[PDB]
Amino acid sequence: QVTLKESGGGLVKPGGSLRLSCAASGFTFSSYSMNWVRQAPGKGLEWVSSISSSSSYIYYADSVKGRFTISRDNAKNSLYLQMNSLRAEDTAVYYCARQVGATWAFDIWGQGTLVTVSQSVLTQPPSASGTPGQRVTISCSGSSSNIGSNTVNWYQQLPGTAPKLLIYSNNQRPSGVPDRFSGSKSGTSASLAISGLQSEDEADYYCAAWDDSLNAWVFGGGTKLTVLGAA
Amino acid sequence: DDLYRQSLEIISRYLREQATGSKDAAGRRALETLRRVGDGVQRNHETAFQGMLRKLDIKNEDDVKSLSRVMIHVFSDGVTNWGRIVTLISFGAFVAKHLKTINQESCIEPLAESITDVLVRTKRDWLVKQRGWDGFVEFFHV
Ligand SMILES: Cc1nn(C)c(C)c1-c1cccc2c(CCCO[C@@H]3CCCc4ccccc43)c(C(=O)O)[nH]c12
Repeated sequence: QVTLKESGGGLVKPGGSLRLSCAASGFTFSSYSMNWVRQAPGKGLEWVSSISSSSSYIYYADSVKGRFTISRDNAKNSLYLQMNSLRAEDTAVYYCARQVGATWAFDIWGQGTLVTVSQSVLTQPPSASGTPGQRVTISCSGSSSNIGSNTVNWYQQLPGTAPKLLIYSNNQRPSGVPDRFSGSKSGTSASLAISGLQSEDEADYYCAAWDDSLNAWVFGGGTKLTVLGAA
Repeated sequence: DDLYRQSLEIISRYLREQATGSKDAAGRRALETLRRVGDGVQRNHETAFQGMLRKLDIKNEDDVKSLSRVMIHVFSDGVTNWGRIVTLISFGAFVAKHLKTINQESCIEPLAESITDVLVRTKRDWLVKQRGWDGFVEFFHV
């Protein structure tokens, strides 16, 4: 039972302060990089921050620099997000996610916690559709410093669920992912293939890669995939 | 220069205990991984290691100072990765063991300095992008 569980979310006034916690169970926490990822209501995934195992390497997205502070206590298996000078734009569900040392894929995700305060670098088509049995393709476009220098990861998000690792290292499937799913990378672009649609494939799909110029994780804007004419 | 000092401390400590045979935060975690993977690489590549050792013909201190030439020449040849970096430090330990048998133990500390120098000078940017020694630990985690 390898799990991650977020705490701390709630209603806060603009300019307020709020502290988030993430409890890790079932693994050697001191040997993994940890990340925060947020999702505004009805919107796409947005990387927030990351911390290495010994706290030596820390990174933040441009939209939180100076107001948000990431920290970790390996003796309590806990990851924290200290949020000062909170803005209306910070309203989102915040996810805790584990990163694999050999691949940089986010293999374990928590259930999320709602923080209520009261343009992405990788482009994807906003929609895709098909019929059962059909082969459908979803594209992901980046540039020299991200996809052109690093591997691509794909994430599936079923309605009303947290994201899950679908593809890692361009075309590698983790245990539990059907072989209907495959990936490819060419230059500064990448693609996700579903060879033979099934009704449980109706979901949202996001790509992601590390950016060497921004020193940040860049996610795609997402693709809503609809399964038409079944019974 | 924290990165040069940190790398030297890890490489020197491991080379010392590989020759003596007696063990002694982020550095603590890196040595544990290095012992596990390093001693693994040494066994899997003994045929290649002994062949390189006999080709080098290290008998004194002068030979140890000339090793920096071959080091830069073969380490810089292709594309780097964590595995090649581990082979550099594992063969460095395999030479330090030979230096103990031929009564040249005084040449273990300068060899460790030469290894650290090549690593940091040629690959500093690669090491920084890969999260240095935190990254090294996370990569080999089992
Ligand atoms: C040949 C060869 N064929 N195969 C299949 C393998 C595994 C080897 C091999 C043998 C020995 C070393 C290496 C390395 C490391 C490169 C640096 O080594 C130098 C050269 C000598 C002086 C010296 C003294 C102390 C420490 C390092 C060194 C590599 C690699 O970069 O992948 N490969 C090596």
